[PDB]
Amino acid sequence: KVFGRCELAAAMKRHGLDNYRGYSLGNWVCAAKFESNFNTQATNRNTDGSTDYGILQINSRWWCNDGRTPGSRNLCNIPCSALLSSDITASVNCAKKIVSDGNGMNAWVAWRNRCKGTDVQAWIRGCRL
Ligand SMILES: CC(=O)N[C@@H]1[C@@H](O)[C@H](O)[C@@H](CO)O[C@@H]1O
Ligand SMILES: [Cl-]
Ligand SMILES: [Cl-]
Ligand SMILES: [Cl-]
Ligand SMILES: [Cl-]
Ligand SMILES: [Cl-]
Ligand code: NA
Repeated sequence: KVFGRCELAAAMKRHGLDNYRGYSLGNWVCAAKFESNFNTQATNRNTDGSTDYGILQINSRWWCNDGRTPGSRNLCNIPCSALLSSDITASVNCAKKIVSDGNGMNAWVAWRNRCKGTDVQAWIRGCRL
C-alpha cells in the first residue's frame, strides 16, 4: 500500500508515534517518505546481505527474521514479512523499540541525512490529525 502524506500522518498518530521519545509526527512522516516513499511493500538488500523492509525500512540484521541473514537478531520478534502489511501496526511497534534503543531516530539513515534539523512540521502541514 502507498500511503498519502496526511493518511500516514494520521495512522502514525493513531499508533502513538506523535512526540514518541520527543520525536514530533513530522519526523516520522519525513523518515517514511525518504526510506520507502510511503510504500509499505518496499524491500531493499544491504551490502552486508541483510534486507530493509516496509514503510520505515527496518533491517533484518537486528529487528526481524527473514531466514536469510545469517547470525542476525530478531529483537522485534516478528517475521520481516509482517512489516510489508498495509496495516502499519507491526512497523510502528518495531519502530518504538528501535527509537528506544540508545541512538533515537539516527537508526534511520534517511532521517539523519534528510529530516534531522529541518522544519519537519511541514510534513504534517494542513493534515486533519
Ligand atoms: C531502523 C533501521 O533498521 N534502519 C535501516 C538501516 O539499518 C539501514 O542501514 C538503512 C539502509 O539505507 O535503511 C534503514 O535506515
Ligand atoms: Cl508527499
Ligand atoms: Cl536469518
Ligand atoms: Cl494502519
Ligand atoms: Cl533521542
Ligand atoms: Cl511535527
Ligand atoms: Na534477522
